[PDB]
Amino acid sequence: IRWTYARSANIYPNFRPTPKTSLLGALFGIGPLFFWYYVFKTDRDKKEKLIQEGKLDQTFNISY
Amino acid sequence: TMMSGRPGRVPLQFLPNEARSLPPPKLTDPRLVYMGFLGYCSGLIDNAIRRRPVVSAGLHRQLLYVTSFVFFGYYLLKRQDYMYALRDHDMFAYVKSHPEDFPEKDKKTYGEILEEFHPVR
Amino acid sequence: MNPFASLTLTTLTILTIPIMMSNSNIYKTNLYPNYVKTTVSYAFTLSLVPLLMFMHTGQEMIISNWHWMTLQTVELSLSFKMDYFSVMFIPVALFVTWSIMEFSMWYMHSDPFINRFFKYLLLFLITMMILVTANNLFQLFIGWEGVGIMSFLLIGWWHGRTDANTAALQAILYNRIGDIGFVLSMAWFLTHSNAWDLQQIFMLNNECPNMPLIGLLLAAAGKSAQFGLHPWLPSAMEGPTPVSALLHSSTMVVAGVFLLIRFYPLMETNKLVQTMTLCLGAITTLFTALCAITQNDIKKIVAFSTSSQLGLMMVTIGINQPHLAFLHI
Amino acid sequence: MLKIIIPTTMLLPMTWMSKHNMIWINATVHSLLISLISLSLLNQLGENSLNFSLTFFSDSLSAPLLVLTTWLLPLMLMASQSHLSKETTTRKKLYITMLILLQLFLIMTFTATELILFYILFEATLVPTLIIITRWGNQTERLNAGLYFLFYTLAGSLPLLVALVYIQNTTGSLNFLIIHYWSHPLSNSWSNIFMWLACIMAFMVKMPLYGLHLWLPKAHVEAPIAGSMVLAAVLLKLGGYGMMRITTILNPLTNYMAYPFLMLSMWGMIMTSSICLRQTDLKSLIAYSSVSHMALVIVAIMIQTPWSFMGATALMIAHGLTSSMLFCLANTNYERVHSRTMILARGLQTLLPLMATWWLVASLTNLALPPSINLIGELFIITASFSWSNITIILMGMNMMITALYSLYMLITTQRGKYTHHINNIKPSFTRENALMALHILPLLLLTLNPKMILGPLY
Amino acid sequence: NVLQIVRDHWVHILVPVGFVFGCYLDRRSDEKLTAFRNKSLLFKRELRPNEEVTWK
Amino acid sequence: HVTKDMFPGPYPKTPEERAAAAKKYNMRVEDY
Amino acid sequence: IRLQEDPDPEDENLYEKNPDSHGYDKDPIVDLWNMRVVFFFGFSIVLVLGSTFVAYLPDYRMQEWARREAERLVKYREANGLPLMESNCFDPNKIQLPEDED
Amino acid sequence: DRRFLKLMRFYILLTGIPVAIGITLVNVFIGEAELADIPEGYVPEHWEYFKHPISRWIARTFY
Amino acid sequence: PDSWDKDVYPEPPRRTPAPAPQTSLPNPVTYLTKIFDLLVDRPVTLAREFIEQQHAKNRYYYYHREFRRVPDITECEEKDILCMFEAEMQWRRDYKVDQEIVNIIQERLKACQQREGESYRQNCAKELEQFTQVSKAFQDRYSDLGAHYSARKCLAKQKQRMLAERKAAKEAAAA
Ligand SMILES: CCCCCCCCCCCCCCCCC[C@@H](O)O[C@H](CO[C@H](O)CCCCCCCCCCCCCCC)COP(=O)(O)OCC[N+](C)(C)C
Ligand SMILES: CCCCCCCCCCCCCCCCC[C@@H](O)O[C@H](CO[C@H](O)CCCCCCCCCCCCCCC)COP(=O)(O)OCC[N+](C)(C)C
Ligand SMILES: CCCCCCCCCCCCCCCCC[C@@H](O)O[C@H](CO[C@H](O)CCCCCCCCCCCCCCC)COP(=O)(O)OCC[N+](C)(C)C
Ligand SMILES: CCCCCCCC/C=C\CCCCCCCC(=O)O[C@H](COC(=O)CCCCCCC/C=C/CCCCCCCC)COP(=O)(O)OCCN
Repeated sequence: IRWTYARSANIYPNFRPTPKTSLLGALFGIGPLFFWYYVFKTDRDKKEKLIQEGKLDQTFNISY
Repeated sequence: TMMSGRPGRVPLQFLPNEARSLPPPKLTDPRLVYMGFLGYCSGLIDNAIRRRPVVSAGLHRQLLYVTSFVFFGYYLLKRQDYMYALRDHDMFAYVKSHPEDFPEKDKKTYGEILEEFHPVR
Repeated sequence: MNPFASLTLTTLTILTIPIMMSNSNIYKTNLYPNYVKTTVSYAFTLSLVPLLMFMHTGQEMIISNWHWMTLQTVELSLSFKMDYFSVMFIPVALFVTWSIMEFSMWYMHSDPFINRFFKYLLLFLITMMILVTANNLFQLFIGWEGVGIMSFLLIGWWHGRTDANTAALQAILYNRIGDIGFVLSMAWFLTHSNAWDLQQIFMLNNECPNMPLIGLLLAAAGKSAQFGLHPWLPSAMEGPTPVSALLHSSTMVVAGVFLLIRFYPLMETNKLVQTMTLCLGAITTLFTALCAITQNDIKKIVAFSTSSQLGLMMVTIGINQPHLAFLHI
Repeated sequence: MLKIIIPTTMLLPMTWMSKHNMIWINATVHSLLISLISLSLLNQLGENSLNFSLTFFSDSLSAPLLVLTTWLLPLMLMASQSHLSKETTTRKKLYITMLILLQLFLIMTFTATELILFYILFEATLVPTLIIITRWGNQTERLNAGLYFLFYTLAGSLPLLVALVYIQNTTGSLNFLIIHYWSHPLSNSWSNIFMWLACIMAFMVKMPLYGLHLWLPKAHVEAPIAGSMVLAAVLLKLGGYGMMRITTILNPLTNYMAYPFLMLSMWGMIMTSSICLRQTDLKSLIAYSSVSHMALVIVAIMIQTPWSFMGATALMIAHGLTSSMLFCLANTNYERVHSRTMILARGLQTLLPLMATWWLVASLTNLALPPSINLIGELFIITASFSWSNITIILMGMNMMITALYSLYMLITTQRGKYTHHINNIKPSFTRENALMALHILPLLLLTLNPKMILGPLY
Repeated sequence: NVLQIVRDHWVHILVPVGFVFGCYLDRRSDEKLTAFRNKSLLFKRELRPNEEVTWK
Repeated sequence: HVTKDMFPGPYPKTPEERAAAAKKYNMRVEDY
Repeated sequence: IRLQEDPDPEDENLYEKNPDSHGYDKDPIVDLWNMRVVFFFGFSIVLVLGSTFVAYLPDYRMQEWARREAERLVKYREANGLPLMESNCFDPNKIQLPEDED
Repeated sequence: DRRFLKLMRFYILLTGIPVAIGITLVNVFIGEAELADIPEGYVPEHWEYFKHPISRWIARTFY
Repeated sequence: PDSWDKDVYPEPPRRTPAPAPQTSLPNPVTYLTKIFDLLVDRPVTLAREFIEQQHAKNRYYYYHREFRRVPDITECEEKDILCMFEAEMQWRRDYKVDQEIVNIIQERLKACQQREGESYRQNCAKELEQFTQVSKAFQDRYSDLGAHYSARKCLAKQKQRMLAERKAAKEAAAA
């Protein structure tokens, strides 16, 4: 019971905002989101540009 | 809307004479049934508060609650219908009296109208 | 008329009857293992006939009996392909399963839940049959997941043993890593060729690009225990000896090589994927042979031998000889 | 539709005038009878809809959810029959009244041809749930959970009311048919961006989206069993249903306003799947699994392609049934163990074999095994997202692998291994629990035979 | 026993009565939307010799 | 049936507090 | 003692006082009948009759009708040499395009 | 567990067996309406556009 | 069989070789086929004849529903909701018919590919050409419309394509 309480319900009351905690939170909670956004935005921009130029060969792509 | 200053209004009349020109609500109106249901709920709550058998404590009291609620609901529905009829009548009269402010739209067909197309990709 | 279709469906159907009877009274007696063994033997001797007819004439056939569902312009139906590969691999698998079941009737006589063991073996056989005879990618995926789930259930046969559960979870992990590539290939094929059926896929893809073939190769590597994802096959020996003799030796582990064989019309058109699969086969066969040189557990040695043979047939696929790989299977 | 709404209303006087020892029997029988009546709605046509009247209409999106809602109530009664044994007659009748009111509100919500009526019932579905969570809850954290569940929902849904009345003022009607037929493009402006955010956030908070999911583990853990199943099965689908109904007027703004939510969902599916691996609680693990699946549904809806919508509907129904089954099994374990901890009771398969079979089947269905409708919806969404961008396959495959891992971890920790020695009150499983599991699982394996009934209007 | 089980089983008739009432209400509500019966540009049909309305 | 003291508490700078916690977790003071 | 409280009662086993307990109710007759009605209305009535009803639902989605219409259209267009499917959904003559003159 | 399995099987069969027998009889004796052109001057009922007799009965009775 | 029209689903004359036994060793295929016929096909044929003669004693018909043509969205007013509704339903029906046409072409392609064996790359060129043409037409018609497709959106797509092609043609002619 003590282990479960320590793992689950005792994390926030002992939490303090420190440079290490703040930096880790910002990184691990923001960096992946913007990384994936940049990757997908670049891929979709490239695909849309190829579509506008018409050099994509979208034949038989009926289902979408 | 502010129909308080509408000309020719009797200051303290619940139902003007002209309101008799409209069809009265049917006695089986769903809203009247809802007022009856509200009366029955009030009767049940009254029985519950007094610590009495809720379903079957006072049949006369529950009947009186239902009847009073139905009566007031009927008259309230008549007044509501009259007020809405007045609003529509004023709307139509004003739109007829001011043709300049409500011009007839030049009817158009979808064939000669260009709507931009945004593909989903 | 043309008993080919009738018998090729009847073998797969008769393999299912004991599963239906598993809720009957015979399941509660000691007659169940003999019942299952006799059923498998009869299925083998019945499926032996389409092999003879194919040998005599060269009969090939696809059966699309039940139309499952239509998604706009795509149709999914329960389609069975009965080409050379299927009609040749049905009797071999049934024969091996018959021998393994007869062996298990002696090896596992002291197990209280022997009937459940035979039922699990039959379920695995049915799922492998579905995988082999599948005609569209969805049915192939059904068989692909069913054999993996049966392997998970049979590796951890002894629930008390922790190593059994560890090995089962490890096998599931590696098979899901392969399923990632399998699903990639399925999605690419549907979104580009507009069909999961093998016929339309073969026709519409004269020059198959790199992505679907790399996905198929990843799935084959995952399920055939190639160098990147090899350890699950040697670790899968925590199960009973008949299971490792039937599943993780000769029938279930050749599923990836069989998948690569099935898509050989697309493999030939690409040169990079052939090189990659040849390299994968070479490295994995050398690595597992080298590991097996100094092993001391007999089952471990034979498992590494199986992995080496799997790598050898992957190499055979690499040099563009799929039929030779099927013969070696 | 009134042939469905009226009997649900009559369930209340039926319950309140029943004998003290026959409420459960009557409620279960008449709830099952109501479900049979609801089956008729499933026969949709390729044309517009079943426009019953000016107030209620049924589509092929509303039909599966309505059938599931009507089917869930008997299961909720059978689940609640256990822990309400020592409860007074009045409180048991109040509990059944709350369940019936919840079903009635959901039934009126799912058709709701007008958007303001839809919103009114969509928020009305919040009172009986809060009462159930905060009244018949065991732990002392049920109060905080109820507060979180109320406020997270209401803060998101309050701007939706303003957006709806504004739309009515400009467009002139909120009837969904008129809204669909007279739809016009939304220009790229700050005002239109904020209208989009107001109309979307109210449904994204309830789904829930990653980053706003903090209320869901609390509400699912502290609630009783019936509240847990009604939250995981039907109440989560309200957000997705509303989003698929309301995205008809947000084009073409969505084409670039979906990026933050798409990224959040496609990363939160991985985050919550990973969270499930390191969990000391069963109900929390199931709640996080529900969050992952709903994030996938969010991605599907935001992609806005026919395959996306079909997969979203299939996944909605499948996840509802699977999560309800998993919560049932966890509750049956907790009733004997009285602890609610994953590693406290182990090796239960040696003692309860049939419950081990039910655990295996539920885990396999949650694992998205073919040809179950779980994998049908999963695969449809995967193909649609692959068409959207070829790189999504990495995230989706990672999610699939982690899902398999935590599902089999849940199965192995509680079923396999050596039994715990100091527990000697593991009585044989009753017929009620076995029947509950069977009635949970059989509809899934039956719906896998006729997928077109749950594939939505874009089939 | 007649007139004894009624005092205990009279509650069972409530739900089916509600269902029948709902069906009747649905038909009555449908009776108010006949403004286009047999006037649709697609299903415009000449009436049968012994037919008064296309649908009820 | 567990008292408030048994439950986990915030990190304690003082030795007396440290001793109380070590005794709570059923381990030696210098082993904690 | 902080307050007067009943001791926490121990869980009551439904099997100890009544084998064949079905896990429904402590009154054996009501319990048995609850099991009977649950099994009859769940499995027998809904799960089977409703499944058959859904299986045999009339084709209102018009799948066979669409197949027949497509068959007739394909036959007519193949017989007369028409190019099957038409690129323009709506005929050009009906549509009016605003002139640019730019 | 065995008792539960027996009860579930008994009830499922108790309803399914009459259903299966009736389905077989209807299929073998009445089923499979054939498709014919609409006679001139005759308008069919809404339930005459379906093939299987059970589907026609359902359409006539309920919808 | 006459259940399906032969013109819509064409089939080659399927010529087959004749038995030319080189040796006197009796092949097991013929014996197995004979016994299979004897104890499988005969009982099945008798059962089917009984069922068919039972069906013939009670014969009734079902008809194919014919739909009138209604004005399209091109000749529909701006806010006339009734004409918009009729045109939208007609467009949905045409969409379903087009989908089934594409399904028919795909079925023919798959059947030809499987039938032709190892020379499928050559002997089914016509089927591939037909599928290419039909697929291009369908993609031009209905692709990229979105999940909330409607007749107005398809008409707008057609108008945009017509503007693009008219501008291209004018530029080419004026060059
Ligand atoms: C061999 C046969 C195999 C197939 C068997 C299939 C049996 C299906 C039975 C299940 C039916 C599901 C319920 C369907 C309800 C939806 C339809 C319902 O709302 O219709 C109502 C009618 O419902 C029926 O009158 C009552 C059916 C209720 C009972 C169904 C049978 C099973 C009931 C079992 C109850 C418990 C049995 C006893 C247990 C002890 C109102 O119709 P209405 O809107 O006016 O129709 C207008 C069109 N008209 C004019 C052409 C008619
Ligand atoms: C935390 C858990 C999840 C909660 C919900 C998260 C989702 C909310 C995020 C909001 C989505 C996007 C908001 C705005 C999108 C418009 C695009 C804009 O941001 O990009 C540039 C806009 O430039 C700048 O971004 C201006 C806005 C800067 C101020 C906004 C605050 C940014 C950081 C605040 C984050 C706080 C979010 C959570 C609040 C509680 C483009 O410049 P420009 O092309 O010229 O203008 C485009 C718009 N036009 C065409 C109509 C004119
Ligand atoms: C215990 C050991 C095993 C014993 C059992 C042995 C027997 C084996 C049988 C088990 C599975 C074998 C597969 C056999 C399948 C044959 C039946 C199948 O073909 O019928 C399906 C039909 O089944 C139904 O469609 C599926 C059931 C409907 C689902 C509703 C669930 C029931 C309601 C409960 C509440 C639902 C909650 C969730 C709401 C969404 C498919 O229909 P379809 O091929 O097209 O054509 C039907 C006939 N037509 C041509 C006239 C139209
Ligand atoms: C779980 C917690 C979630 C909290 C959600 C809260 C954020 C919801 C999004 C914003 C809500 C307010 C939007 C307003 C409602 C829409 C009404 C509308 O669209 O009308 C606009 C009006 O637009 C506005 O007034 C918007 C003002 C916003 C003020 C309140 C700010 C609230 C916080 C803003 C940032 C939040 C955005 C991200 C929230 C993420 C979740 C935390 C048009 O203006 P007109 O008068 O017609 O001009 C036409 C002539 N040119």
